[PDB]
Order: sequence, then structure tokens, then C-alpha cells
Amino acid sequence: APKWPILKNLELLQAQNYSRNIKTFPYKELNKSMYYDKWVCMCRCEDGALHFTQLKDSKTITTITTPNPRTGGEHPAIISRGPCNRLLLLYPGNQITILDSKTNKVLREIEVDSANEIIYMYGHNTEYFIWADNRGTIGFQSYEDDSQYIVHSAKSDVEYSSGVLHKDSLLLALYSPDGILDVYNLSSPDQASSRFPVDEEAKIKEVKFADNGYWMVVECDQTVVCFDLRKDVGTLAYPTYTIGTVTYDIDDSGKNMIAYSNESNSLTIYKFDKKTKNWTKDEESALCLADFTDMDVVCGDGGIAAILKTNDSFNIVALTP
Repeated sequence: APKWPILKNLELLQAQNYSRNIKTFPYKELNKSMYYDKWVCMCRCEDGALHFTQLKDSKTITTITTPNPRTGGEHPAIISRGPCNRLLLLYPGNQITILDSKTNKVLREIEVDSANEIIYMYGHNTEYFIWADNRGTIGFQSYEDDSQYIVHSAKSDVEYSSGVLHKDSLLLALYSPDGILDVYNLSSPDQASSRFPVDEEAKIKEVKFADNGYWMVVECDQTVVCFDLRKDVGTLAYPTYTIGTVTYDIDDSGKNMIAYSNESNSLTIYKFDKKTKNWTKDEESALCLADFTDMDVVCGDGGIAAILKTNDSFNIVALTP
């Protein structure tokens, strides 16, 4: 729960190509101390190898290389980490290859039994991984053996493109750009999903569950809607206020924001102010160097980093004192 230090200087740590169509979910991990760091991850699939570049802060950037298990050399749509060097690789046709990232050995090949495209796959839920259909079928599958089950069946009237899981591991938000945001409870199969109201014209880019356990932050194209989960479905934490030349991202606390502008080529930091109840401009930094259409913020004890993404490359920039 630390306040973001005052930061006027940035340096370029990394430039690399990556594969924007390989959905790599950010994996949580516990310190040699007693808290969790979010690791953010990028995958470059080239020459039949997978290259994973990861960081939890600006101090350490790791890149791991793994072969690509598919004989035609086709790209996984979704990649997610499991326990004990397990790597979950989702391939078209709902086929999942569990690969050991240290040995490079293929451990298991699972064909998930669903006519609908798998749209969410996560492994740090730790004998099972969770997967989800674009129709809202949610299932748990064992890494090691056949143990598996379906907590929710496919609906006819939705389409999802992505998902995010709450830290208590019971709330799963499934969503698509067009405004659909449905929250499922994995603890009771018999419980109906909750529909969250997002106007359709505001394109949903991402949904995060904040650290406090009760903010669901919905990052739209030009605006952010933050739902308070303690209250009636639809209750905002604060009102939505808008602050296509600007990508942004919010940290896991849901109170720090870095926005990048493609006109001025600069990073602006916004803090959510607890007195004033809005996002207020805190710091601005000019970058010295194509258009970054996406970004992710990381920060740990090491320091704050922004991963700035194009359609085919990314830049890791540190934000220093």
C-alpha cells in the first residue's frame, strides 16, 4: 500500500519486437517478503521459439526463451503461467499444451470440450487452472489428472473477448469492447451473473480488480468507470469523468495512472485524490526518442516502469526520481 514517489526523470531500458496477438496474462507472485508483485509479460513468437519478457518493476527485466510446441509453428492465442514452471498455451480449436518452461518438455495436451472459443485462461488460481468461453462457460481443469468441472454454462445472448479474476479468486469478470461486463461467482454455480452498465459507445479496453478488494476499474477508450463492489450492482466508486492520441493505464491500487500522449510524446502521471475525489495531474515527463496505441504500468520496490506498446514493438521506460 505505498504512495508513489515524486518522479521527474525517465530512462529507456528496453526496446524489442513482440506479437500483439499473443494474449499474455499478468501473473501474481509472492516476494521473499510477504506480499504479491504483479509481473507483466510480453511474448515474441519468432522462428519457432517463444520469447517472454517480464518485469514486476524497473529494477529487473527478464526474458525467457522457450520453443514453440506446435509443429506448424502457429502462434498461441493465449499464454498463462502455472505452478512449477508450467506454461499454459492456448491454440486455435480450444487445444491447450502445458509446457515445462525449464525442461522445454511437453507435459500434457488437453482438448477442452467447448464449441466456443476460449477467451480467458489463468493458472495462478493450484491444482487447477480456470478457463472461460466467449459464451460464459467457465471450467476448472487439473494440470496433472482428469479432475475437472463446469461452474457455469454457455449463454446464447452474449459474446466475451476477455476476462479478469478477482484477488479472492471467486469473482470472474468477463467482458467485450462493446460494453458487456458480467461478473460471475465461481463459488456458487446456481448464482446468476451480475451485469454491469457501461454505455456501448465507450469501448472497454481492460477491466482490473483493485487491491482494496472492492473497486472494479473499467478502463475505456477515453474514460474510466470505477465500480464499488460493496454496494448495489452499478454503484460507482466515483463518477465517471473523462480526462485518440492518448493511451493510459492504472496501477493495481486503482489510484495511480500514467497517460501517454502521442502529440507531445510525453508521460503524464495522474493520482486519484482522496479529498477531491478526482484524478488530478501530478507530474509530466517528456520522452526522448511510431505511435504507442497501448501501455501497461508496473511498479514494485524496484521502481515504476511503463511498457509502451505499438502494434509490433514495445518500449520499457523507467520512471526515476
